[PDB]
Formats: sequence, structure tokens, C-alpha cells
Amino acid sequence: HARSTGSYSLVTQQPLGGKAQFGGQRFGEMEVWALEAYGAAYTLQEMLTVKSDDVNGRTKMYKNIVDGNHQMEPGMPESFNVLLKEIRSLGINIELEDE
Amino acid sequence: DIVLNPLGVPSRMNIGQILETHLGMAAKGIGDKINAMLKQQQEVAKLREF
Amino acid sequence: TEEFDIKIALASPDMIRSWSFGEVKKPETINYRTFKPERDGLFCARIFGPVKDYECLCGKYKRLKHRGVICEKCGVEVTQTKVRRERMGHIELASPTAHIWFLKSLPSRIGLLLDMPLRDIERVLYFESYVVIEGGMTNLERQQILTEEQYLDALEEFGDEFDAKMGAEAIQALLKSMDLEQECEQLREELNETNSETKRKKLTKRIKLLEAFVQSGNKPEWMILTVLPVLPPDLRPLVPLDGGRFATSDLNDLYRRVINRNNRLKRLLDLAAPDIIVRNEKRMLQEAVDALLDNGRRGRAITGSNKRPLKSLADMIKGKQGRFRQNGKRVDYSGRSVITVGPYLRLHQCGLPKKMALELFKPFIYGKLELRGLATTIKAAKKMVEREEAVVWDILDEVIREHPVLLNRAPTLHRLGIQAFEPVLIEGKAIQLHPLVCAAYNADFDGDQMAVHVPLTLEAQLEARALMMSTNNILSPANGEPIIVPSQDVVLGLYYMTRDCVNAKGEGMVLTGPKEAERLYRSGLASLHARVKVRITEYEKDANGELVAKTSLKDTTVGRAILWMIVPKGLPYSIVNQALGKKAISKMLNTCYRILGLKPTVIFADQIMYTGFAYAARSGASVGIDDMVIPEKKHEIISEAEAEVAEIQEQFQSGLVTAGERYNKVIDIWAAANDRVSKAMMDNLQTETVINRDGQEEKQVSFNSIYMMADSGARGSAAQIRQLAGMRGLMAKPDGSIIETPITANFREGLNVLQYFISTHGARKGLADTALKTANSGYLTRRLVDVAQDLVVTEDDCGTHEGIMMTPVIEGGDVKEPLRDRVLGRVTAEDVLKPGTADILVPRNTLLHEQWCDLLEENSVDAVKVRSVVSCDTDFGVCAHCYGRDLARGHIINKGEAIGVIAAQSIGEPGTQLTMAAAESSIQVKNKGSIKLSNVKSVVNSSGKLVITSRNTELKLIDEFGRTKESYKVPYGAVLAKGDGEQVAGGETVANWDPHTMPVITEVSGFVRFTDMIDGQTITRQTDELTGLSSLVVLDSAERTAGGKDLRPALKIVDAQGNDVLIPGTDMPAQYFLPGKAIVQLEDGVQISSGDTLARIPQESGGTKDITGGLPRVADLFEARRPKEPAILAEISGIVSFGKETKGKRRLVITPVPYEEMIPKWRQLNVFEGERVERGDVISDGPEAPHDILRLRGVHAVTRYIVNEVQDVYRLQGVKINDKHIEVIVRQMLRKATIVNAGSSDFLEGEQVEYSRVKIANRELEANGKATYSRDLLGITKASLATESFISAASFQETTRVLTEAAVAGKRDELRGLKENVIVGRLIPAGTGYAYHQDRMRRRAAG
Amino acid sequence: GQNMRVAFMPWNGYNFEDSILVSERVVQEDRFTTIHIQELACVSRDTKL
Amino acid sequence: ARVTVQDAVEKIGNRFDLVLVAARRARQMQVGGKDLEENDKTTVIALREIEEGLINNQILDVRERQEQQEQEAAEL
DNA sequence: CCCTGCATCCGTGATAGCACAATTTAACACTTTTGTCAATCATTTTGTT
DNA sequence: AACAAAATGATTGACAAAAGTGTTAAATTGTGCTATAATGGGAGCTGTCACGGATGCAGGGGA
Ligand SMILES: [Mg+2]
Ligand SMILES: [Zn+2]
Ligand SMILES: [Zn+2]
Repeated sequence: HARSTGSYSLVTQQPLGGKAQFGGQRFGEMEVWALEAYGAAYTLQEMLTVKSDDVNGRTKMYKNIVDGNHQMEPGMPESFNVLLKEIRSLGINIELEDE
Repeated sequence: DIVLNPLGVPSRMNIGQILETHLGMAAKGIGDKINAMLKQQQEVAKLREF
Repeated sequence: TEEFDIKIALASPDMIRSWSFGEVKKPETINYRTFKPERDGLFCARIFGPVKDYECLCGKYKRLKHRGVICEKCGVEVTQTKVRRERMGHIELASPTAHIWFLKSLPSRIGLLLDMPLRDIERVLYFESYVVIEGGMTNLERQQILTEEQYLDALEEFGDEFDAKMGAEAIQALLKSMDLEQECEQLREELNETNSETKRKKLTKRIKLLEAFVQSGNKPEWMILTVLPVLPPDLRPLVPLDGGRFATSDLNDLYRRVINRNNRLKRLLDLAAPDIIVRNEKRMLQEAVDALLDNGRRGRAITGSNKRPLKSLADMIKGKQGRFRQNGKRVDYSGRSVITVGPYLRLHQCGLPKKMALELFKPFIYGKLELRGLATTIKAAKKMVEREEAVVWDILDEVIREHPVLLNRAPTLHRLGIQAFEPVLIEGKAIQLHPLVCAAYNADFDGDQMAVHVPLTLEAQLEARALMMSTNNILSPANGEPIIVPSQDVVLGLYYMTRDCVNAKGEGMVLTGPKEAERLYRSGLASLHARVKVRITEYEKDANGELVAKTSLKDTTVGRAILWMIVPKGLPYSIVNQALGKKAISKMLNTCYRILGLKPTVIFADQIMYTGFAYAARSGASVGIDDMVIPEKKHEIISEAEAEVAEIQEQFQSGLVTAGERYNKVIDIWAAANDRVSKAMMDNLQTETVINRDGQEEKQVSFNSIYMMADSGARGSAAQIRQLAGMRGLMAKPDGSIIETPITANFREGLNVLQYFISTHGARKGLADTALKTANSGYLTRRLVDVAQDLVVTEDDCGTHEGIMMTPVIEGGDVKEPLRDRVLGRVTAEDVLKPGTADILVPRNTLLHEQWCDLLEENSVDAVKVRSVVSCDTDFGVCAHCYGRDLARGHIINKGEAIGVIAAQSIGEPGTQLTMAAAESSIQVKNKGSIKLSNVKSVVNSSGKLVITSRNTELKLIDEFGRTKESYKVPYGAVLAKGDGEQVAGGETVANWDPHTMPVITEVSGFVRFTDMIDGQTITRQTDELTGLSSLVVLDSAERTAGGKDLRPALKIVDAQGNDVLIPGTDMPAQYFLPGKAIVQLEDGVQISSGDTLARIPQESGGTKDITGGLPRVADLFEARRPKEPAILAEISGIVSFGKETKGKRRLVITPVPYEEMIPKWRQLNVFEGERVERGDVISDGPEAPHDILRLRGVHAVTRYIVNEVQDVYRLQGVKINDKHIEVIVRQMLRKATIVNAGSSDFLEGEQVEYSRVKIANRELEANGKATYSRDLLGITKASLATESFISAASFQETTRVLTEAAVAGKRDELRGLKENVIVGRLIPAGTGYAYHQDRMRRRAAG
Repeated sequence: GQNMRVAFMPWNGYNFEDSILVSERVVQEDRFTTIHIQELACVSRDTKL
Repeated sequence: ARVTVQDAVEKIGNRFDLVLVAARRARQMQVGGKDLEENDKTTVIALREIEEGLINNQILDVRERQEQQEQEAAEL
């Protein structure tokens, strides 16, 4: 198998495959403790922000790559903003103190 | 036609594949014995007895 | 967007109206004819934005000049349609409804706040009975429950000045009217008024919630819903499947049911229904709202059009074994395929097909095809990568120049499951892989797939090259030993090359160097292993980094010479002059690393592989059927044991012997005959060949092709060569009881039907545990890495002198782990000295690397005190000095590393694979050392025997250097031979006890008088003559009879005069309690002397298969569980006594120079009436709980216990783990402390030592002293729920219970953590991202 | 399946682990070649446009 | 070409800042601020400078504050 | 008179008519918008006097 | 060697069929009504087991 970019899921915007380019591999919670055991914090910040989930940060990483400038502007993933709307849809209020 | 590894027989104890390999060469020894007698077209009496 | 640093709290009905952009007042979803979303419905368009990007619903405003103008027909605003994903509505409930989380979760917040039992609130929410509100001046207080009939008379009597409501609206008038300050100010008294432990225990439990509801700023009535908020329409979509059918979520069935029963409840109230109906609507509405939030705490409202239960809101957040966010992230730029061998590679590369290199690296190719100028635009380049023109292979070969990719296998156990490799394009469809690397992944090449990722950015390729490359990982982090060991086939090539025959071609000649031997063997003259004499010049680094050649005339073979041409410069020649099995090759690489670094050890671990692969093919080591040889006497060794089993059957059949000794006397003839048929086999392979020298004959070691594979350690053991040739052992029946008849047939001979069926349970049982030891071990290494998640080396030195004493653990007659294995790579807490003092050889705290570890063995040092991480002084982390050295590297630990996660994996990498005559009467020492006892109260009697007094007597075999080598113990009836300091030869019985006789030693001679041992009272009277025979079994208080329990048996032995003959050493007279399983043969009427038994104490102790341990022992030892039978301890040091008995349980008192402590009745105690003990000593016998060691004996007494009881399960199975990895988990198990005295805290709450140690560093540092605490120890499952973050405890444990309690108290998150930082998607605070977090914390508090 | 002349020996590490090493007269004779027959369907829906 | 960064870790003895010193320098080659190359990428050139002693965390700062004095000139 | 012990029970991991009455989508007309088009107005020497 | 001399898009409007803004038809939609006799009843599983925490009865013991 092989995948560079394809069809993304519906509610969470992470990859899956039905269009001849199936989903990406699975970066489990076991393969993330192997990147924290090292100091690989710049491989881990992109392996779960720009390569999978961040909606308006994974297209900039596609124009910076064709333009010969390898650098990322991460942002915040969408799988987390779908968690602030489900913990708010109970009575529970939850926010982000900005400072 | 194929080269296996011998270090898989001591650990996993499948000694069937080492006896099936000798009764393979044996069964194919009577192969090239009927394939030579029947190739010179010797006789159906020298073949019927083997 | 602005940077964020996260809160949580209840939500008011006037805040939920602020998130919402409109009210949802109809259950319709779409239109069914055209699929435009209907108005006011769930999927509305006026409320949750427009459906199409920048356009109204009708179609008037389609252009883009209108960017904000809301339409006038239908007030849709023309914006982007991702705004349909961040907006919310709200339903306006016609009557309140208790939020189920804050009512039915186990400690009910609605419950323990109002102070009403949960069975009595559930009776009021269902309209089953009223509850008085503001009783006023009547005979009714504030929270009475007037039943349905009692209320009738009440209103008949009083019409006003009395108010009792019913339902969900009554619980609001109780919460809304209660005053929180007049409740908390008053209960400050009641906590001090009541004199009771359970009374003032629950009282503070309600006085803390009331004090957490007034400090955070939440009203109490916010736990009762008044408006419900609805999710955005694009997180609960109704997407149309292909074919005409729609595929909705199942949140549209639970929202369309809250809007119906709420819309019908408005019709029923404006219609003036009878009250018997609008009670069935209120209780029916709030049952649909409590199936929305959390479905299952009620009748489990099953889905419609199907039969499985719906998925409520609290089931999406609730764990699937992972959080909803990142603890899962499927990932772009990746592939996967089958792996194969490819042994032509270096150590830092890997194959990668041209079909995956052209699809993983696609956007990198469109950058070159336009920079190089071949394609004009980026669409025109998308075709050239489709047709695969001759140039794209020129650009794909250039994009892959120095770009490392990250290979990673499926079940990543430890950190070496992800490594990087520099790709090299091959053709095919399988990812090749270097052979030395597969032993780290644990990969066979028989169908194993391996995903390959790609690091994109520029700071993510300098990490896959400096941190995660394949040549940087040569030492495993669990223990410092190497992990690139040449595995299985390159070790059978090294072995065959470096053996020696006795007469081969070219024997005895003399060569002139390794270039002359290889030129002689390849020429066909000399055999590969013939005994030659060569001249080799080896170097050695002795000065300040130099080498000095040293030519000699070595005596070797043509094999060891050809292999000397590979070894680097600075190595000796005696490193390759062995027979070079498998352990000698991983020791040849361990020395080559320490002496020459990493450059020659990576370029030497290859050349050892190209020489083992090449000279293993020249063997043709093929295993025939003449190889596995059956011994000549396998038949007589079995027939002899086949007739010798009949002589134990014939005796039993004639009834001479029972069934118990019939079995064990047959199992011991087979199991001892199985050994003679194996030991008669390895004496046939190992000395197989008998070669001829120039003259007579001679023997040697064999070249049997199936023995070399077992002797080199290449593949197999010696307990498996005995199943191909020897006998196939004894096979255990299903329950575990061993079969009496053993399978006596090998695999070179067949097995009949009846023996192959018996051998199946031993196989079917093995495959049913290897699938269970993984699912049970993948849950131990997930709780460990969530308690040790947030530990990080964050300082260079703290300055504490408190370490732990490191000595070699000595198990009885042998030492298990030397002192070099335990202290290697650890700072020294203080300076150690020689046997002569003031001779400080090791300086102040220095890393005990190789030189200081050999210098300790050069001298005879016995113990060192090293600094452990369990006692470091830093706040939120550990210093780099307290931790130590050991790593994949060898230097000290680098500041910023993440030592919490690499210590939870090295404990969880094993366990997946390892799930599981003896007389000993005479203490047999294998050595010749002086006997030196300590901590004993016992002296020699008349006959020459030190009277045993208690269980405090151990044996120390002091060596010739002032150390110890052996440790023993002393039981009752302990006979003795020597004294103290008198030398003993190896294996001389110094102190002994019979197996089936642990008799009552006589301390002093004299009369025996009957005190609680008359007939009937504690022991019956039995007959015999003066020979002294009987079966008088004096029963203990747990072997005691039914009625006679007010007596405790003992013999208050009087001297010849009849007075109290006191045992010298205390004040008590001689009263030797007849120990467990006692047989008092000496009735009252026999006067005896020293050494003569007062009661016979046998002991079976047979088989040894009556033990515990394994994987369940290591998870339970970490949870800190009470082991069902505590061994009580002496809290405060003093004197002993008894008290009033038969209170159901006895009692005890200890007097310091008033303390009381009661005891059970079955406990065979281990103290007399008067006794002087030390703080933290046993009083009874049993498995000491883990907490009791902590509260009494200290903290270093619990770390020396958790370590040795867990290392005792691994080293029993051959697993290596450095025990720094069991102290950085114990350090996270006792980080909570409870306060005793105060002046700054609340004097009874359980705070963290991180905080209880900053106050006292703050207050006591100022001019006031103004608290004292006591460490707690709670298991790794309850020690993770109680963190100070709530996203690090909600992502792992029960999530409903953690968001419920974190919300009421209004918590906050710095995050300040790894598992809480990876979720938000930013740089973790440990590793390469540690530099940025320090640079960001100092941007706060500055500017 | 087919039955082919097998020889047990370690050959330069191309059969290091369980992996196998196959000659090229086994690919010429075309004896392990299999046939596979897939089905692709192209439906013609009736949209609303 | 590179197989081990053991030389670079000698100069900068951390391995967590050598990844931060070389990513900052390797950007400069990538965006053509600067040209101190045997057909190598920009991340193996940044490691063959640190290996040789011509780059570290101080030589990058002082060469940047000498940029402002340059920018101050044209700043007029 | 008083605090204090054994056993359950619970959560949490691994069968229509109609006859109305009102509402909608669509089929056929408008005028501004933008094109294709030439008889004078403008800025372009073919080669006479 | 200047100005014969003749176009050739500019420059002017005219023409065109192209194109959004309103009035009725036909199919869609929602509300009411419909007197022989009807009456506490609808209703799935069951062979995991583990530990740990509140809750309530009971003995058991200090005043
Ligand atoms: Mg496998
Ligand atoms: Zn509109
Ligand atoms: Zn420290």
C-alpha cells in the first residue's frame, strides 16, 4: 500500500480509504510512547497535527513542500474541537483560558 | 529448485519434513529408472519386471 | 488564533443560551422531496449556517460580493459552510430535569449536598412522594418526605404556611434555597463536637463539597437542567449513502425524542389535562433526556428499526481503551508491505520498492519537476508521475538522497520498534530489512508486515538521523547490554570457522599472518580449522590514546586467523581464540564498544555478518536423519525401569503400601529413569568423532550437524535435543496432576495414537496462554505508562545525600546478583573507603563506570550507598545525578529526557513471553568461611547447643575479606555444631533441623507443671508407659476445639525446686510454647534435660509446586494490594503484655519507657508476656502488607521490598532489567501525603508532597515554623486518577467519574504534562521540545 | 501444489529467518502461476439533475 | 554522507540541541540566505559544519546581530 | 447506652373518505447588458510630383 | 524628396437575442370529522470474573 493524500473522514477529519487510495496507517497509542521515549517532539507534533488532522495546516504543508520550503505551521487539530462540542453538549462547560 | 534453511528443524520439532524429503528422493529414484528403460524402448518384459 | 493555557465548570441556563444561535422547536430533519433542510428543525439552516459555500438557501444571494448579508426571505447568512460545524442550538425544556451525571454517579452530588439518601431522591423524581419545602411553623422540618396519603391530611389541616412540591422541580427549590455559608460555618462545630471516627469521617466529606461549591463560584441549582444544548449539525450528520438511502448517526433518534415529549408536554399544559396524565409526561420527558446524556443507567432504551442500544453522548467520550482525540490518529504519507531479508545492506539502510517510493514521495517530486524546469505547471507534472517517464526516475532517485524514513512494526512493545533507515530503491513489492535489526523488532520473515512513515519537515529529519537512526540504537535501554547481537545463522558460521579438528589438511605448518592463511585455505591446501602457528601483531591502547604494536608467535588455526583480519585495531587476540559460540560473540561486541566507541563498532558489526554468512554457506550444515542418534541403551534403561515399576504395583496390589506412596514411588522411578536415557545420549553426540593422529587414536568434540546448532547457541537448547533422540519426558494431564505413564518415544521414532493424543493437551494449553499473556500484559504496560507518564529529568543536581544501600542479593546458599551488576552506572551518595578506613578510594559522588566498578572488585568492598530517584529533592522531576547513567548511550543522563516512559516499557517488554531430594536438614555451605552471627539472643546450653529463642537467627558466612557470601536462618529444634568465628569446611552441618521433626528444644531442664495443659482444658489426657511415647498433639488457637477457647496452651516450666526457672535473656520463666504441629510425648510425670523434645513438629514441604508468582504477581505487587493475611507489626517500641481475652479477638499492649493494639484469635503469636522489641518488627507471621512497611520501617524499606519482590519474578525467568526502572515507578506511587499538624493547610486533607514540601520550604524558611505529614502508598490504578490534571486522568480511567468531579470543583489545567500536551497538539515538554517549554515559561513572568 | 527439489543448507543469508530462496527455472516453467478473475460493476444511477 | 553524528555530539554535547542548532542552520541553506558541498542535502551539510567546528549556538547569534548592524547601515 | 463487625449490591475495568382549505413550484412575460456591425473620426505612407 | 493618395482601426450609434422580476395552474400539504358492542396489562434473557466501596443489620463492647 501507499498514500500521500486522499479522502478524509466525515466527522473527524482523519484519513480513510474508499477511493482506490485507502486510509493511512494507524499511529496507535503504542507508537506514540516510542516517539516520546526518544526526544522526538518535532516528529510527534507533525505526525498528529499536520499529517492527519489539522484542516487548514495540512494544505499549507502541501504548498510548502512543492515550493521547496520544508516547514510547518501546525495549529490545533480538529479531533479536539469535536471534543469541546461534545463535553459542552452535556451540561459541562469547558473552555480555554487565553493568555 | 529451492534452498530451505536447516535451523528451523531443531527448534520447531517438525521432523516430518526431513523424512518426507528422503521418501521424496526415493520415489523419484524409480522415476528416472523407468524414464530411462522406457526411453531406449527396451522391451515390455524388461519393464514389466522392474 | 491566540495561544491557550484549560478550565471546566458547570454551566448556567443563562450561559447555555449564549453558545446557541437559535432555538430548535421542531423535530423535522429534511424535506423528503427536495433534500433542503426544513426550517426550525434539527438540521436547520437559519440556525446552524448555510449548507452550500457562500450562498443562501433559496438562491437569491449566490455571488461573493454578498459576504455577510443575511437573506430576507429566510434569514440564512451567506458565509462559508464550515460554520455549520461550530454552532449550537438549545431546546427550551417545559419543566426542569435532573442532570443524570450529578444525580446517579456513585457519590451523588445532588444527594450528599442536600443530605438526602439517593433512594429518597429517586422516589421524588418519579412523583412517588412529596417532599416538604420550607415547613415553617408546623410539625414538619425542611426535608420530610410526606407520602401520597400523609400529604392529604396535611393540606386538610394546614392550607398555607406549608409547601411540599413533588418531582424535579422540588429538588430545585431545595438546592436553590439552601445557604452554603450558613451550612459550612455551622459544620465547623459538628466536626469538632462529635467524638467518633466514622461520624467525623463522613461529616468532613460533606463539609468539603460545600467548601468546594462556594469557592469555585457555581450555584447549586445548576445541576438541574433548564435548557438543553444541541450539537452542531455536522458532528451528527445525516449524510446520504450512494444508492438513495441515508446513513444517519444515532444522535438524531435521541434528539428527535426529546423534542417530541417536550413539545407534547407544552400541548398537555395549555390543554389543562388531568394531573394523572401530566405526571406521566414529566417522568416520561426526563427519561428521554437521561437517555441522551448517558444511556444505560436505566432501562437501556434500545434503538428503533433494530435491536441494539443507541449510542448516547457519554458513550462517544467514554473510553474505547483510548480517548476520542489522540490517545487515535490515522496518518498520511505512509504505506505497508511484506518484509524479506536482503543481506547486502549496511546497518543504516533498507529497501523500498519503486512503487512505494513514487507514492509516498509524490509532492516532493512535483517540486523538483518544476524547479528543474521539466514540467511547466503542477497539473502538467501530475501526468509525468503517472506515465513514469524516464526522467521521474531520475528525480525520484534524487529526492531520496538523504531522506530517512521511519519503519515501524505492528505491536510496538519498546522504543526500538520505531527506527529510521536511509532508503535505497529496489524493485519488487517487499520492504527489505537488515538482518541484525530484526532481532530488535522481533520479526521473522514469514509474512510479517511493516508500516513505513515519512518525516516531512526539516526538524523532523534531523531527528530521524540523530535520535532515531539505526546506528544510534546499539544498546538496549532496559539494561546496557547490546541489542545488535548476530542472531542465529551468522553465529553458526562463526562457530564452524573457529573450531579445530585433530588431523586436517595442512596441520602443524607455520604461517606468516592472516593474509597467508586466507590465501592458503582458498587455494585448496589447508583445511579451514587445522592447528597451525601464525604471527599476529595486535595493538593495545595504554597511554593517553595511543597504540603500540606487539608481534608474537601465536598458536591457533587457519580459522581464527582468517577471522582476525576483520577485528579492529585496539583489540587483543585472545578475543577470537575461543570456539566462539553465541555468548562469546555478543561479548566481543560489548568490549569493542567500550574500548573504541561507536564508529568502529558499527563498521565491525557488519563485517562480522558478511563473514558469518559467507563461511556458513561453505558448511552446508544440512540436518539429515542419521544426525539425531538414538542411544544404544534406550531400551534397557526403559525395560529396567519397566520391571522396577511392577515391583511397586505388586506390593500395592497385595496391599503392603497405600495409594499415596504408590504414586510418588512410581513417579520417582520414571523421572529418574528419564534422566539416564538423556544423560546417556549427550554422552554420545558430544564425543561422537574419534579421529586418528599421526599414530594412535584419540577423541574430540563432535561435528554432528544437529549438535553444533545446539552448542553454538545458534538455534535450540539441550532440552530439545532430548526429544528428537532421547525420551519425550513426562506429560502433565489437563488439571495439572502428572500422568503416571510417560511418553517414551522420540520424534525420530513415531508416536502411537494413544501417545500423540496425550501430548496434545500440553500443546493446546500453550497456545491458549500465549494469546492470553499478551492481552493481559498489554494492560499492565498501559497502567504503568500512565502513572509514570509525566516524569522527566529536569535538573542537573539537587544536593541530597540520602541514597539506598546497594549490596548483592544472596539467596541462601548462593549469591544471585553480584555487586557489579547492581551499582554499575550510579552516582555515589557518599565516599567509600578500603577495608582500612580513611583510605577513600572512590571520591565524592562520581559515576561508577567500568574503571570504578573493577576497582571495587580489585579491592574487597562490600557495600556502597548510591543515590536513587526515589529520594531526590527536586520538585516536579528528578535531577540528572539522582537517576544515573544507563542508556542506549553510556554518558550521564541528558537534561530533558523522558525517563518516565522508557521505564514503563522496559518493565512491560518482558512478561509477554515469561508468564511463569531437597532435604535441607543440615545447613550445607558450599564454601569455607568463618561463622559469624549477629542480631541473636541465644547461647550454648549444657550439651553444646545454643538454645533457639525466636526467628531472629540468621547465618552469615563471613569470607576471608570481611564480607559475607551466605545467608541462612534458624528454626525450632535447631541443633548446632560450631560457635562463632570457628571455621568450617565446605558442606559441614553447622545448624540442622529434621524435615519431619521440628521438635521443641529444651532451653533449661527441670520439672513440667500443668498450666493450661491439664486434661480436657487445652489437651486431652492420653496413656503410655515411661518410655515417653504418645501422640499428644497440643492444638493451637486455630486448631483449637469449639468450647475450650479461653485457654492458650503452654508449659510454664519450673526448675528442680518448682520455682520459675527464668530463661536467661529476659524476665519470663521457661514457658516454651509447643510450636505448630506439636506432639507432647513428655506427659506430666517425666523430668527431662536439655535437648530433649517437648513436642514433635513434622513438616512435609513436598514437590515445591505449591508457590505463587508470574505475571499476576507483578501486577498485584504494583497495585499495592493487601495479601489476605497481614503479618501484624509493632508500631511503637516498648514492652509487651496481654489483656482481657475472649472479646471475639484477643488484645495486646505495648508500653514505652498508653498504647493498645488488639489481635485476632487464630494468630499463633510471636511474643511472650514481657518482651522488648524495636520499631517496626513482626509480631505475627504472614506476608507483610506493602503499606505497613512504609508507615513503620520507613520509605527505603518499601523500595527495597518492591524491588526485590519484583526482580525475583524476572531473574527467575532469565530476564534482565536494571532496577532504576522499578524506582522511577515506585517514586510515582507514593507522591501523595496526608497532613497531621497544620498552620497553613486544613490539617486533615490529602495533599501532594509537591505542595506539602513547598509550604514548609516557604514558611519554615521565613521567621515562622507555623506542617507534618505521612507518605501514602496507593496502587498505579488509584494513583493515576488522583493526578492534578484532569485530562491526564480522564483519558485513561473512568471518564464519567472524572469529568463529573472535576466539573463541580471547577478545576484548571496548566497541562504541564505529556499526555495532556499531545492531545492539544503541541510540543511535548520532554525531549527536543523541552528547550521551547523553558523558553515559554520564562516568557510568562517577564516581557 | 507442486513438488520441487529442495536442499537444506544456509545459502549466503538469503534464507536467514524462515525466508525461502527460489531458483529461476521455477519461474520459467510457470508452475506456481495462478489465475484470478475479478468483477467490476458500473451502475447508472438516476440523480435529481 | 553521514552514518553517525557522534562527532557532532562531541562539539555540542547534548543531542537535543544539536537537533535544534542544525535545524536552524539548515533552514538558512534551504532559503538562500547563505551558501561554509559534495552533492548533499541541507541537513547533512548542517551536520558537516558542526562536525568541523564552524557552527554552534553562539556563532549563529553573533552572526545574526552582525546582520542588524548591516541592516542598520541600509536602514540609514 | 455506644461505636463498631459480616453480606449483599453496584459500578468498572479485561388502517378511509372527503371534503376542505391553504401553499407551493413552475410556465409565461419584462429591460438592462453586451455583443456583432458598419459611415465618419482618428492615427497607421505605397511609393507620386 | 514633399505630399500624391487610400486605406483602417477609431467613433458614432443601431440590433440584437440574451437575460432577471412578476402573475396564474396544478400538484402538494395540513386540519377537521367518522356513535353498534370494545376497558392492568406490553414484555428479552440466562455458561464470564475480578476487585473495591457504601450500605445495613448484628453483636459487642464501654458506661
Ligand atoms: Mg511472523
Ligand atoms: Zn433566502
Ligand atoms: Zn537529584
